[PDB]
Formats: sequence, C-alpha cells, structure tokens
Amino acid sequence: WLSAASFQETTRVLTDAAINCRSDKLNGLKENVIIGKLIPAGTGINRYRNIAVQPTEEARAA
Amino acid sequence: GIVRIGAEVRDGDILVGKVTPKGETELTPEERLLRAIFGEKAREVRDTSLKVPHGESGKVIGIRVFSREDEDELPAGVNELVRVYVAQKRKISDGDKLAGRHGNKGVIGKILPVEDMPFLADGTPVDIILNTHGVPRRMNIGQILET
Amino acid sequence: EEVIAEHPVLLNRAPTLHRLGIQAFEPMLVEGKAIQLHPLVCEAFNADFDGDQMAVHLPLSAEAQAEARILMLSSNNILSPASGRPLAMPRLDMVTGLYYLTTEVPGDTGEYQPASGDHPETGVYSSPAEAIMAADRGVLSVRAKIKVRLTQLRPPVEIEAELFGHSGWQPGDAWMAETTLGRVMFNELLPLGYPFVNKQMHKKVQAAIINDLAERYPMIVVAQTVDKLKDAGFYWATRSGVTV
Amino acid sequence: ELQGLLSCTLPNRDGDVLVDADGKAMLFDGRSGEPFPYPVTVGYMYIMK
Amino acid sequence: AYTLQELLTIKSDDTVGRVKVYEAIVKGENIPEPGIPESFKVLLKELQS
Amino acid sequence: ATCYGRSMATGKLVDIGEAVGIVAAQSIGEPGTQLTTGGLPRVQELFEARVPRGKAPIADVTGRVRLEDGERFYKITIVPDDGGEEVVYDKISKRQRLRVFKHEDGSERVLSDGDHVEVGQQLMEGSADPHEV
Amino acid sequence: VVVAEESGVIEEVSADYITVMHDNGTRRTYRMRKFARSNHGTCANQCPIVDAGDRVEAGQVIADGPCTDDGEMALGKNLLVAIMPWEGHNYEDAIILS
Amino acid sequence: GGYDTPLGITNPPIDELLDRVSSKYALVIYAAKRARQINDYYNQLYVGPLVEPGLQEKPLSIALREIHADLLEHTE
Amino acid sequence: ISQRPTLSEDVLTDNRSQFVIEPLEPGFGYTLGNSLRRTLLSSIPGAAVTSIRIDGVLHEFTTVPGVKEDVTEIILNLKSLVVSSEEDEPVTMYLRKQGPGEVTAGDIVPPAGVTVHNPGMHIATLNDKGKLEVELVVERGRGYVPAVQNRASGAEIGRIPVDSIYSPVLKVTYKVDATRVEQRTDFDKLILDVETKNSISPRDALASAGKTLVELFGLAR
Amino acid sequence: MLISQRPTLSEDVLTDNRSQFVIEPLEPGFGYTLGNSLRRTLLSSIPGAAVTSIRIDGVLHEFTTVPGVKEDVTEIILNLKSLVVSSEEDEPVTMYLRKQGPGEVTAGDIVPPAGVTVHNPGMHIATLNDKGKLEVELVVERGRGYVPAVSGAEIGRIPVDSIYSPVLKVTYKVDATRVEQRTDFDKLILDVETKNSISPRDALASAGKTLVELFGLARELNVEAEGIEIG
Ligand SMILES: [Mg+2]
Repeated sequence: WLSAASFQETTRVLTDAAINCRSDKLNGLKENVIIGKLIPAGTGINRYRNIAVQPTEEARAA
Repeated sequence: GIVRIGAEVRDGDILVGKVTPKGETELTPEERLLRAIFGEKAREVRDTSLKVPHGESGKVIGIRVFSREDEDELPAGVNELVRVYVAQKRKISDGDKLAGRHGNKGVIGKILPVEDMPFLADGTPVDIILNTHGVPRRMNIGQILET
Repeated sequence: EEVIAEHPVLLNRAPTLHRLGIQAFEPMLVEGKAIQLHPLVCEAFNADFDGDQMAVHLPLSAEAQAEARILMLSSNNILSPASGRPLAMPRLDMVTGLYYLTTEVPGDTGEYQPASGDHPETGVYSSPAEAIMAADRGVLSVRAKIKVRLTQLRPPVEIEAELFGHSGWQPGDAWMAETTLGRVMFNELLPLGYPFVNKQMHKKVQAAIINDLAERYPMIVVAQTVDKLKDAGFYWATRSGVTV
Repeated sequence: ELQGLLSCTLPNRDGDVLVDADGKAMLFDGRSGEPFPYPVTVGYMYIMK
Repeated sequence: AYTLQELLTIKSDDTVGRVKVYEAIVKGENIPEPGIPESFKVLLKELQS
Repeated sequence: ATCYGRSMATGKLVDIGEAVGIVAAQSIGEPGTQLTTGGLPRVQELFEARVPRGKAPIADVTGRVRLEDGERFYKITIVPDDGGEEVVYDKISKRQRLRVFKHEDGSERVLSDGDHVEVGQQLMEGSADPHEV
Repeated sequence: VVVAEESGVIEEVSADYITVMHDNGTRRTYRMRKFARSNHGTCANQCPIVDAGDRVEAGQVIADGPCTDDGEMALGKNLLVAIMPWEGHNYEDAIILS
Repeated sequence: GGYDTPLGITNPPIDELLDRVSSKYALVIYAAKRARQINDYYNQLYVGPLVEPGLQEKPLSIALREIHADLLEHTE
Repeated sequence: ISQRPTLSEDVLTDNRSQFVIEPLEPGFGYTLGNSLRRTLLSSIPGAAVTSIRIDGVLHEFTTVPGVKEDVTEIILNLKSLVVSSEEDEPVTMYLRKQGPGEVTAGDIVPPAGVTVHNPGMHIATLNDKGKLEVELVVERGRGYVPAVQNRASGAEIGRIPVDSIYSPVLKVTYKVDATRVEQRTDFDKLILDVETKNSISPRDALASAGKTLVELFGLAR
Repeated sequence: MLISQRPTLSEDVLTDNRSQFVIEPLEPGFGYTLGNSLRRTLLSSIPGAAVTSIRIDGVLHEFTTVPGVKEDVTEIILNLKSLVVSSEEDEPVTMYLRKQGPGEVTAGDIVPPAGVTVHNPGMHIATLNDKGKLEVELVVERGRGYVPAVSGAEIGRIPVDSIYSPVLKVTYKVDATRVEQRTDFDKLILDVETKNSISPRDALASAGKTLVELFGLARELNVEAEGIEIG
C-alpha cells in the first residue's frame, strides 16, 4: 500500500488501506527507497550483500 | 565595522560586522570556559557578520547606510540597515555563452593563445572558430551570409 | 589532487531518460569553472554544449565507490542497454574525419600506376613509414590508391587464407595490400589482429566494426579503440575542408 | 549583389586580396605551421555575450 | 543499491548519520551505517494527523 | 536469467540482481519523444488495455459466415461447424472495410460471405480488442 | 540613451553631466548614470559623445548608454570568424576564442 | 593481452577482474568489504595489505589489485 | 648539396622587416617560420604599465571632476601605451595637467631609462574645472599577465592594478617559396615578415626569439 | 626575459631502434613549437646513405618478371629499398650482388666495396630455384630525408626511392602537465623509430645540433635578453 500511495490517487489508496487494515510487508525496491533500506535488487539481494571475505593462507604467509 | 570603499574583497571576507545577543544556553563548551574564567560582561554575542558569498569577489564601489538615529524610515524593530555594492570585471571564459543573431548559441570550450589560432596569409589570427556541422542542419544560413 | 586520485564522481544530466543518464568518471582537476565532458558520452546524456549544465555527486562509502568504479563507470557502459547498439560511437565530427581519411580518390597525388613502358611501378612502398615520408613531401596523397607491404596488420579473411592458408598470419609476416594510406592509418587504430577493413568509413561501417569489437573483444579494448578513433577523427576532421 | 561584392573586395595594406570570390581563404595552422589543405570561409560575425 | 541508500539517508535527512559521516571522513574512519530518513518520520506524523 | 536471455548492455547472459523491469520501462520510454490509432496514443491505448476505438471484432468459433450487405451498416451471423448455435456480431460500421484473409482453399481475397472462418479470425480491418483476444 | 530635448550648443561636458545652452538663453543639464546596477546586475554606464563646442539638434543623441555606440544598439562585437572544425574543441556547438 | 597499459581507475582490467567472480555485483561487495578491512587495519596500526601499495593508494585500489592476484577467498 | 643557411634582412619601415633564409631542406620552411612566429608572439620581452594611482580616486568605477572620460575609459585609453624601460625594476612615471586641454601621452614625465614612444596618444580631455594627477608604475616583463590583485601584494587601497600586455611585436607572418626542379636539388626559401610596436626593431625581436629557441633546442644533447 | 624552470629530457627505450623522449615541463605554447620542428628535422635533415638505382641482369625492356627467381621485379625493389647501407665517400658508389646456388639470397651475399657498410646482412632479399642465377647492381648515395625516383639514358638501369633518412617513423604529442598551480604547462612526447645506423639518441642529438646551428642565424643579429633556462 505504501508503493501504491506514492504512484497515483493517494487519498483513495490510503482510505481503502485503512478500511482493509492493510499491512505492507515492506518488500519491493520502491518501499525500501522510501524507508531507506537496501533495495532487494542488484547489490542489495542477500546473495551478494552478505559475503564472507578473508585472505588465503598462502597469501597470509606472503 | 563596515568594509572600506575601494577594498578588494575575496571569497568569505567580512563586509559588515554585526553581533547578536546570545542566550546562556547556546554557548559552546569552549565559549563557557572563556566566559567563566574571565567573568566577562553579560552581553554574550554571536558573530552574524555579513560575509562575501562563495564565487563572489571584486572592489567595493559604494556603501549606503540607514539608521534610526536619523529620520531614515525602517520597518518595525530594525535599528540599522547597510548596503554594500561590489563590482567585478568579468573577462570572457570557458563556459561563457555566446550567440549570434540567428539562433547560433554555444559555450566557449577553449580559449587558445593568439599563436594557436588559424591565421590569414598576412599573419592576422582569426578570433572565433565556429564548427561547420552546426550551420546546415539548424537551417539558419543567414549567419553565413552575414559573415 | 592527492585526495582526488582514483576517487570516482558521478555525472548526471537531466532528463535522466535511461540509466546511462548517470555515469561514473574519474575526475582530473581543470583550470576554470566548467566541467569538461568526454565527447563520446554525449549520445548517452543527450548532451550538447549550447549551454547545458550537469550535476556532480560524490560517493563516500566504500560500497558506493565500488559501484561507481565497476557498475556505473563510463568506460564500462559503451552499449545501449535498450538495443545493444554502441552509444560511445564516433559522432558527427569524428565521422566526417574518418570518412575523409578513408575515401579513395581516383587520380590523386602519388597514385599507383600500371607500370606501362620502360617506367616501372611507382605507387609501391616498402612500409607505411615510407608512405608517411612520401606524404611529408607533396609526393603522396593520404586518400590516393597505392600498394603497401604491411607487417603489423592482419590481412583480410580471403587474403590470409590464400597467402598463409591454415597457418594464421603472425605479427611480422608481411603482405601486399592495395589500399590508401588513410585506410592503413585507420586500421592502425583498430586492435592488433583485426582483419584489415579496406572500405570507405561510413557511419554504418563504423557501427558494424564497433559491434564486432563488442561481440568478440574485451570491454576495455573497445574503450581504448573508441578513444583512438576519437583522436584520429578529430585530427583528420579539421584537415578535411568541410565548410559552408 | 552579395556574390558580386566578394569579387571587388579592396585589398589589405600590402595589396593582397585575402578572401576570394567564394568567401574563403587559405589559413595556416598556427600549431604545426603547415597551411590547412583547403580554403575556409572567413569573415566578420556579430557575436554577443 | 548502496549508492542509492547513501544518497537517500546519510546525504539528505539521517540527522545522526550526516554528523557521523563528517566525523568519519575527518578521522579517516569507515563511513557509518545509514539510519532512518527523517522524512519518513514526518510522513508517519502527517498520516497520524 | 536463462528465460530473459542476454543483457543488451553487457553482451553476456543477464546477471542475477538485475532489475530488468526498470531497464525495460526506460528502454520503452526513452525513444517515446520521437513518436507522432495514432502513435504514442496507441501505445498508451495498448498498455492500458483499453477497448480501442475502431473496434474490429474477432470470431468466437470455427463456422460458416453470413454477412448481410447494408448501405448504412453491416451485420454478421456465424453457424458453427461443431454442432453449435448461431453467434451474432452486429451493428458494424459502413466506414470499416473487411479483412483480406487467406481462406481455407488457400486463395487470399476480400471477406466473402458463405465461406469458412477459423477461430479468432479478425472480422474487419482496424484494431482488435485484446480482451476478446 | 540621452537625447537633446531642444537644439543648442554644449556649454559644458563632463563625465558627470552635459549642459547645453539653448538658443533663447535657457540651459538644460543632463546628468549621467555612471556605473549603475540594473535589476539583473548588469551595468548601466552612460558616456557623453559630444565635445565642448558642439552644436546639437533636438532629437540628437548626446550620450551613449549601455549597449549603444554613437546612438545605435551595439549588443555585441564584430569578430573575425572562420567556419571549420578544429581538433574537436568546437565539437557539438562549442566555440573556440582567440 | 592485446591492450595498452591502463590508466588510473582502470588499473586492473575490468574483464580479468570479472573472471575471478560470478558477476559484477559480487565483485562490488567483494572489493568493498576488503577495502573496509584495509581501512580498519590502517586505523589500528585485521589483515594488512597483501600487495605493496602505491605512495598514497586508496584502499579500494589495493583491494582490486589483491582480487586481481587471487589472494582472497569469497563465499556467497 | 651542402650549403649552410644564410639570414638576410630586408627592411620596409622603421618597425617592419622581412627576413630571408634561402637554403633549407624541402618541406622544412613552414615549420621553422612557424616556430619563429610562435616565439615572437609569445615570449619577446617588453615593458608596460602595472598599476596606476589617480589623485582623488580609490577604484576604477568612478569619475574625476572636469574629465570627459571616466577612470575605466581612461585605463582603456592607457592600454594603447607603448613604452620601453631599461631598469628591469618597478619604476614610476608621473602625469599632471590642469585647465582646459587634451591630456596626451606626451604630457607624461618618464624617469631615466623609461621612454614613451607615442607622445600623441590621446588619454583624456580636461575642461576648466578639470585637474588630473596620475602615478604610473612601469615594470619589465614578457607575454601577457592579468592585473595583480591587492591581496597578492602588500598594496594599499588606492592602487589600481592594470593588465600588462608586455609583448612588443605586433604582427608576424611567413611565406615559403618552394623551388622543386626536375633535378635532385629542391629547396624552400623562407621569408618571415615581422612588425613590432615601435618599442624595438624587428631585428631585435627576431634576435631575442632566436636566442630563446637556441636555448630551448639545446636540450636534445 | 626572466628565468624559467629548466625542462628535462627523459628517455624510455622501447626497442633498440625505437625510443620515446619526454621533454617536460615547457612553458605554455612551446610544446607544439618544438614538436613539428624536431619531427621535420629528424625526418629530413640527418644525412645518410641509401640505394638510388639498380640494374638487374636478364631484363632491360620488360621489368615485370625475372627468370630463375620466385619474386618479381617490384617486390625486389621493395625489399631492396629496405637495405640499410652507410657510405663514407660522397660519391655514387656501386656494389654487386651475385648468387647461383639454389637457396636464399640475403644481404650478407652482397660484396660491399671499401667505404660502405651493410648493417642488416641477415635481411632476406630473394629466393633462387634450381639453376637460378641472380646478378644485380646497386647504386649507393648519401643524401637526406626521402627522395623519389629521379632518367633513362642507358637501358637496364631503373631508379628507386632513396630512403636516405636514418630515422624511419617519427610522431609527437603534447600533453598538459602542471608545474605548480598551473595545469596548462606543456609536455612534449616524441616517438622515434630509426634504422640500425644510429640509435634514436644520436638522431635526436644530431637534430638538436642542427636546429641550434640554424636558429644561431637569428641569434647572430644582436645580443638581447631572452628566455634563459640553463641551470
Ligand atoms: Mg542542449
């Protein structure tokens, strides 16, 4: 509903969201943009955003 | 506290000095120490002087001042009102916009030394080099005739 | 200049119609108050110099600098994300230049002759350097047809199949080419090992060559070849005599 | 009339006509020194700041 | 994603993030983690109004 | 990634995190300024799935066609070949032509009454309703 | 631009003002806006274009304001121009200046 | 091996770097986290630079040169 | 084939001369003439006015009572001053004038070693109420240098910095004659035309250019 | 008039016959001033010896096919214009090349008269089949730069293009370097590829000496203050 409120017809969307007591799961790049969270695309998906990086032992010796 | 006529002011220089009464809660830690060690007067003042904005410079060519001490009318609660006039001589530069009278506009991409310009057979260097590819498609051929 | 080194900035020109409307660049200090923009990124920005302005954004975090250097770097985005066609392609002036450089003019100065009579062949040169020497004097025209012995350029498909067969041509193996010195200087810009293109460089042909260099060569080699073509076409565009 | 005027252009102080009847002229490249290969249209244009 | 988050949190309205960014850059430390955009708080307050 | 295919920008297979939806929206919108039913209005008519003006109905089922010629308006009735019942498309505009479709015998010609009609065949020239499709 | 309201002879000319003695004996003096700021920060600076003895007619221009030369709108300069590309510095509407 | 010596920001060719990783985003986060490690090391004196740095080389350039030399592991 | 090049002067006026260099290799004339022209238009030493102080003014954007011109126009007029100095050190000239008349460059009293070559150059016109008193600092330099602001100097307020156009050469062109016979002896004859600003002769300017170019080309050794 | 920060001449040796010199830093404008002059001087002023004309046996009217060999006339002229020769006496010295055995005629099979030297004796010249007889005359002269074929008056002798210049290919480029606070200073970069007669260093030194002597003509007109940069 947060995504739809920012596109068009904010009043109608907000009214119908209040009546239906909607709950936004906050998953979607536009919503993350609004709330300031890493968008779930590109470098923001959990595959790349959580990476373990450590030097090798052959390089730690050299 | 006003700059002197004829002064060359730079980026950030003070034009008119002006102090403002400050409350005893706005003081910085370094400020509270200097106020308490010396026990200065109750007139704690913050610096609100008029400074030169960024990208500005020139000679101060004029000053005008109005005061409530004189019959000069001012809005409610304004004691003094001072205007400083700064003049600058701008030579032509990169990024400056030139245009003929036929809609042929463009910015200066390069100012070449007089020795770099294409020069006529007698040594006269040309002053402005206009690119050919602009003339035919913009449909303004008068600029060529004018030439 | 010490803190600027290898710290990318982001350049943007509104309206940002596609993602190429924001590109990362390495900044170098310039005297003056104007941003200097590479002439090859104007197609992506839809930028001209009739008074246009652009915005500079400074990434701070290590992740933002990495995204600038890798994802949004100028030399990493040469092709249109919409059609795959090259956008960092030689445009009007560079076109005009390279077109003039590779045109063939029948009967130009120092043109090849059939060597009829007691006079032998004249439009033959041992190396492109000798042709450059002949062009220094008024002897040879850049757009004049000649025959040259080339040792550092790959021959065309048919000529390489006929003069070298199964064993591919190698850097150093000479061969005779019937072209203009301008086309030799053009193919000197293309990467070592690209089949010689003996054509008059229309914009379509340039688009085709860059399409192939994208389809087969690394991105960085394309980013270097387009710069070489930029320099060459700008040099030869003023000396082409296009005037109104 | 404009084409006709370019023919009877008065010469410079040395008696040389610098601009032909096509409105072009032979310029030298003040960087390399060699003359530019083809004549270039030169003239006087009103430019505004 | 990270550039977009940085542009929209610690360059506009993360009231603590911008000061922490100044401190980190002045001391050569790593740039801190983004906070919550103040404009989002203002949106919530306007909706509650 | 495999169903999407190559990334136009990179020339290789599209990566994982790519938000190809925004790339597609930008690729469709960027050259929109060049367009001149009409041009861009027709694009908006399609992307919004609106019932197009100048509607050309299509056939619901394979059958025999009967087109009644009228000066002001046309009218069509279809008798199905599957043992069905009559479908009625009516009130056609006299300003609309007839689709030149290749019949079952192979010969392409103007829409001829008393001939075979397949399923979803465009009955007249113009633009068909995508809801009916 | 400053224009004579009535015929006469210049009685005095300074960078500050120009005073003209008419024929009936009356005098008229015109002061000069000197280095005045416009609404848009451009400079309005008038300069007399007559000398001490000159006789001027009614309707004649006495002083030249901004963007005026001898009484005519002079918005630019006569520049020696060559139409040609030049090492891509005038590329895409850019301009090269001596 | 058919390219000229790269300048500045392109010190390792982008293609050779892309070989070490699965895609561009992975390399981005790779180098970013390695650079954060390097800057923490420089603030404490934690693993120091694995290749001799330039005079004043940014940690990101050091990390890119390290990834180019196959001196780091990566687990998606 | 061998014959050393010879330089022959050929004067036309007191401040314009041609210079002929006959035995040069073919294709070698244009580049040599152009190097000489670059050096002449670039790096010929000269002298000009650095700053001025007019009595009764503090900045350029004002008027002096009784003077028809303003200070900006007066400085624009002074731009055309041709002057020569042997001091190689900031020296000062003075100018005073009163009553009606036309202040010209001849009205300037230069110190020893400093000479003003165009005494008739118009500077200002003064009336009954007009009095002009100007100090002019002359320095010796080369090329072109923009006015040195009073921040980079210990200069006080009254000083008015001025652009210094130090170059004394006025216009330089060249022309080559290519003798390309059917035989093996081909050669270009260079003819360099030099005109100076009446401060020095073309001979001296060309000599300075030659010294600068010799000193530069001595690097490749 | 004043003193200038002295430019330095750095050398980078790419190959034994090819080098890159860097003159930096120059005052703004002097990059292109020194560049074209040094290029033309290197290319067309250093004296060197080269082939002027050849007389090939067995063909004097035809000039298209030489019996007994695989190459034709024009390719022979080509790879003979590549012969690196240097002579002492300034007179058109004649040399001879002969070979009978089925094999390859190289530049080491030429009999060089006294006072001349062939610097690339391993260079390939021709290929002799079985029963292949090769006999060719070679005229050598000392000149400068590049001269096209100047003839007749005796059959069999054909003039060729005389590449007298001991340098082969010269290019230059002016980049922008900053001395301090001034990013517009000039930096000249020469790329010179020569023969094996003289190294690029010697060619540059000779061109510099020539240009010094040349502008000495303008120096000799007076003794006036100019730009001084020594030390
Ligand atoms: Mg624009």
